[PDB]
Amino acid sequence: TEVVMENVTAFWEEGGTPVLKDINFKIERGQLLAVAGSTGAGKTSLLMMIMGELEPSEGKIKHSGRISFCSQFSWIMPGTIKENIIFGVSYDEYRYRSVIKACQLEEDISKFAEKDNIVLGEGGITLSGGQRARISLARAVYKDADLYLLDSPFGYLDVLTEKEIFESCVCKLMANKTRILVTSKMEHLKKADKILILHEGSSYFYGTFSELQNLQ
Ligand SMILES: Nc1ncnc2c1ncn2[C@H]1C[C@H](O)[C@@H](COP(=O)(O)OP(=O)(O)OP(=O)(O)O)O1
Ligand SMILES: [Mg+2]
Repeated sequence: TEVVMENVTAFWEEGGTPVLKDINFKIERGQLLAVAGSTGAGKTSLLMMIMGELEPSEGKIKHSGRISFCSQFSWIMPGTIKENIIFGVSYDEYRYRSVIKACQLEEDISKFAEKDNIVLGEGGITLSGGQRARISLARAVYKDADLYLLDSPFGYLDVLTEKEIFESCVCKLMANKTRILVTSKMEHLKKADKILILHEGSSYFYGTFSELQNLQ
């Protein structure tokens, strides 16, 4: 198993209400967990616990190895688009091209005379929200890691572009990788190995899409 939570309860503040309550799941190496639920349900907090920023008050957690985290808030640092995507990681042409293709950024980049050397975050180019999200996703996917934590990475994308990048990036390019994707979209839950739906800190549902089907 790559990630386990067993009976996990946690608090951001002593004597507050728990942000996560008796949470249980298991991800095997290479699987995809979809994490869903309304705003404030505790999804990002769950990722924060995996990254060691929040410790459990009850329960046990297992995870090992390097993490790559894609925030739900996309961000750019001053530098070229290539520098923003590799972001201090060693460069490989094939790997870089595979990521930007999977994130549909080849189309955007091809339109600039400077191509991958277009400068971001320095007042010149103003990127759309969807561009900034795809760049932030590409950065997280380019990093080599054992566990990918993708927190609602499809911000500002139309539903078809989201579907295409979910398939090309999360399902195909990252097929061998252990992935936790915070998402509410039906196809993402359907293709996930496991689904965890949170509501106000609690496990609303945990299982497979097919199991949820059989309750209807
Ligand atoms: N660093 C933090 N410190 C204190 N409280 C936090 C912190 N982060 C989140 N919270 C609080 C806010 C919320 O009351 C609760 C759950 O927040 P969070 O896990 O960010 O929800 P979420 O990620 O499911 O919502 P959203 O879909 O809007 O991103 O925890
Ligand atoms: Mg969040």
